[PDB]
Amino acid sequence: PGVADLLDTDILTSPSKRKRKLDISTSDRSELEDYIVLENVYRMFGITFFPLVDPIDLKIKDASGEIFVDREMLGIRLEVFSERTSQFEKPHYVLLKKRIKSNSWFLFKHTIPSFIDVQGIFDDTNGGLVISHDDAYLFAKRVFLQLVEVQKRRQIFKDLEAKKIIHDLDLDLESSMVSFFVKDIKVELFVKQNEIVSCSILDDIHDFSQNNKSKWEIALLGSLDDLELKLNHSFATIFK
Amino acid sequence: SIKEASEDDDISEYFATYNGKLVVALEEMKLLLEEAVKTFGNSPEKREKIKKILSELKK
Amino acid sequence: KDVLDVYIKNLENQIGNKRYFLKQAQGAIDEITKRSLDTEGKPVNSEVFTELLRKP
Amino acid sequence: RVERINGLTNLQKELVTKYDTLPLLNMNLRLSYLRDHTYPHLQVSVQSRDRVHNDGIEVLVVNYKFCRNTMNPFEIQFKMFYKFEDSTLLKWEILRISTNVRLKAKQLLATRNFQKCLLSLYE
Amino acid sequence: LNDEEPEIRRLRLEKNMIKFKGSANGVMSRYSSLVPIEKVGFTLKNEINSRIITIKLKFNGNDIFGGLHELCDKNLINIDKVPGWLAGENGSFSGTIMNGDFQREQ
Amino acid sequence: SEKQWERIQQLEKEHVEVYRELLITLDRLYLIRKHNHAVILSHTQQRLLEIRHQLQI
Repeated sequence: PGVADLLDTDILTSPSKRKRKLDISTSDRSELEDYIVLENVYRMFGITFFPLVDPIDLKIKDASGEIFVDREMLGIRLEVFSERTSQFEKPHYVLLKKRIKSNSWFLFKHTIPSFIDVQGIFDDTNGGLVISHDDAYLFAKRVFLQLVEVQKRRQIFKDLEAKKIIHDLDLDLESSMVSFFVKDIKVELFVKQNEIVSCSILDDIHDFSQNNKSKWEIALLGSLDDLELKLNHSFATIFK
Repeated sequence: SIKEASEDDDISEYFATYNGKLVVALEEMKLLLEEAVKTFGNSPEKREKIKKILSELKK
Repeated sequence: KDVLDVYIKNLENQIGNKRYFLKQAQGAIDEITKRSLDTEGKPVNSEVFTELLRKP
Repeated sequence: RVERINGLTNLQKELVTKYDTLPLLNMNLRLSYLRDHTYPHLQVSVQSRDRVHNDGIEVLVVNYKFCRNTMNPFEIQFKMFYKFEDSTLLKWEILRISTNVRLKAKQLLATRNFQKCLLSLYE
Repeated sequence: LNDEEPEIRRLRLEKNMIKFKGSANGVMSRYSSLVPIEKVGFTLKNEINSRIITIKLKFNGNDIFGGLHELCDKNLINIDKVPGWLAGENGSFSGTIMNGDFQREQ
Repeated sequence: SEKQWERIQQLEKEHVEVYRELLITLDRLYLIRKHNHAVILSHTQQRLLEIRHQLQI
């Protein structure tokens, strides 16, 4: 008992005294809590910048023991939203490194698929190289445009299948090649970015005529959202 | 915009008496400003009106 | 699963408690170093250790 | 030794103990790159955060104010219903619109989407 | 150059785990890489004493980047001073490193 | 379910020997307080105290 006085069992007596020896205070956690919710609201836009550091270029001056970053790194996070699913897709990351000779950002690593040429978009920048953060925003904004656009043509075709207007279909990653299967007739479409440019009807019926084929293809032409409106009118003529 | 703000789904009388609403509002605003000027110089009120007009010009 | 897991948390629960006890005890032998003018001392009295053996 | 790094931590400690390529866990620094650089002259305020325990549905309301023009700033208030369990979300409505932008903002309501309305308004 | 707690030893193995594969768990024994590489040729150029100094590294094997992983596990080579190209970046891309950057060699 | 198995036997390891120097070092405090000068003691007294530890274990 004599040693028990000199030692301090206070952390055992009160559970609140046990915590920081074991570590986040309730006030700090609550003060931190609103930050995470704030960050998620900020990510609603879809284009964000996040800090990064290369583990290999870190060096120490040894004068005071501090650590300085040799080459600065800037990361771009791209997120897109889907209407039908109402969920965020897998984010795409683009990472930039700074040259040590002429302090200009250059593309280091990117997770953008091959059919989107992010390297070509980078070279379109006026000086051929990014200097400030605003200049990088234009590059990030445009890559987000195609990512939305390529995804945009996908859910609209899937919407038609969900409505049971047409039958089963298969489409590629870019959604350029779409197999328009609705009834005994088979149609193939060459769709441009967010615009329908070409369509091709393949099946031929005995009652079906070549003159009918020419005008049906022209009627099917138009905008992608207007395809559904023209879809009911054109097919109703077949069975009327 | 006008059709949702009309609440009666026809705007012919609105276009008809738009001008009348204007003139009546203007000349009652005349007596309002006359009473305010008679009461006081209203430097703060004049500044507020000028700022409101500037905001109207901006948007 | 959790019954083993909750047991695991009670490993370090006293361990963290008593490492603090150990560091307090280790620090406690360090005020006694400066309290004593000389580190070397005469042999402990026989009756003193008898009470130490008495202490459970 | 070993080090357990929290979200709130010293910058020098984070740099010393990092040996992998990942976003920095220091969050006060993270918001600096995101608010001061990515979206300048933008103010975001969260009014409240309340939970529905029966269904686990999160209700959130946020106000956006644009400081692009100090003489003519317009504020937009959004209300959204988080699923809080999956990546889905239930509904979204606009509580109020500033009178100087209600005409132009009306056309955005035709799009009926989250990213399209927010990104265009900032642009 | 001058060269134990089993809690520190497991961190040492995990540090090499992250560097060569990118994740602590790993994505697909455990030493194999995601994609094996048969031959790589790296040329390193640097400027010392106002002149160009170059060294050529040639490799051969079944999984060169996988094989380099265990050499760090055996403490033969230092994991801290591992260049990005040697770590496994640019898999199956034989190129020349110039002033800290990797250039495709054709 | 085997992962936590090998985890606890080492937890059984670093819990028992450090339990022992907590016994012996704290015994020094109750020796050293009544006699500040005397930190040394004969061999018998040191391992007669160890016999007390043996029975307690």
